[PDB]
Parts: sequence; structure tokens; C-alpha cells
Amino acid sequence: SFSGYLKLTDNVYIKNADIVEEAKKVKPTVVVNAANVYLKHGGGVAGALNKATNNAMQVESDDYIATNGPLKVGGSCVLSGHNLAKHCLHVVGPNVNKGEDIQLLKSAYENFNQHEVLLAPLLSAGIFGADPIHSLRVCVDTVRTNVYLAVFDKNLYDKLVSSFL
Ligand SMILES: COc1ccc2[nH]cc(CN(C)C)c2c1
Repeated sequence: SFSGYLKLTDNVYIKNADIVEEAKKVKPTVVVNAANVYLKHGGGVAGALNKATNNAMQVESDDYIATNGPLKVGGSCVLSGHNLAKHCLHVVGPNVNKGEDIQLLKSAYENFNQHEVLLAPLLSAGIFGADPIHSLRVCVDTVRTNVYLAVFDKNLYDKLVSSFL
């Protein structure tokens, strides 16, 4: 099970960790991907998770998009977790760098409530351009299931913990 996490609330935990390394170690039931609507896993968390699957995530994702079309911003889909988890919950947080409504971050986090326990990154953080402090706040105030947050950057992790109300 999950080790070395700092407990923020009744159900939200946080750790300074590489989500790929964490997923390979824990083999959780669900790992969350910071997906885009096209499931094009090019960079950030998505690029890293996909590279860890030797591109099997991208191949599965392209078939999913060919069949279903793009996801909605704020939406999700469950696909295989490959060598990282039982499942991957691809969740699309708004990309501030694409001018997407930051208000959609709460809708994005609501997808986590369909899973009792998840390993996840902060949605819309990193290359998605949102303030990670705000993302953690929305996470805590939206997710009711058990979420283990992996924050890659130590400096950001320390800032998130030290500023957590
Ligand atoms: C039936 O073959 C394809 C191949 C690629 C595709 N990309 C998107 C679609 C259309 N689908 C969303 C209905 C598609 C179909």
C-alpha cells in the first residue's frame, strides 16, 4: 500500500514523488493521468506515464478516440493501467495555456469520486498552467474518496504543504 505520505485531510494524502515510480512501486488499482481531450500523451505527467508503458497507453488511447471521439474538458475515461496500475483514469483538467475555464477543475476532480482509492497528480498543474495551490484546494474540497497525490517537484511539494490551510 501507499507509504511516506503526509495526511492533509480525512481522505487526501500527499507525497513528493515521481508518479511513474510511485505507480510502479504501489501498482495501485487506479492511477490518474493528466490527460487532454485527444488523449495525446505528449508531455508532463501524460508523456511520462505513456513512456513508462512503452507507448501502449498511447496505442490504446488512439483506439479509444477513434471509437468514441474526444473527451470533454472536465471529463474522464477509464482505460488500462498497463504496467503501472490496474486502471488508468484519464482525467482532463482545464488547460489554462489553452484558455480553458479554470471553473472546470472542480468537474475534473469529481471524476475521482467514482473510485474508492486513487494515485493522482494535481490536476491542471504543471504544463496545464493552473496554480497548484489552487488545484490542491479544489482537490480537498471536491474529492471524497481516498486520493494519494504525487507531487514531482520538491520545492512545490514544500510550498503546498507549508501553505495548506
Ligand atoms: C472507424 O475508423 C475510425 C478511425 C479513426 C477515427 N477517429 C475518430 C473516429 C470517429 N469516431 C469518433 C466516430 C474514427 C474512426
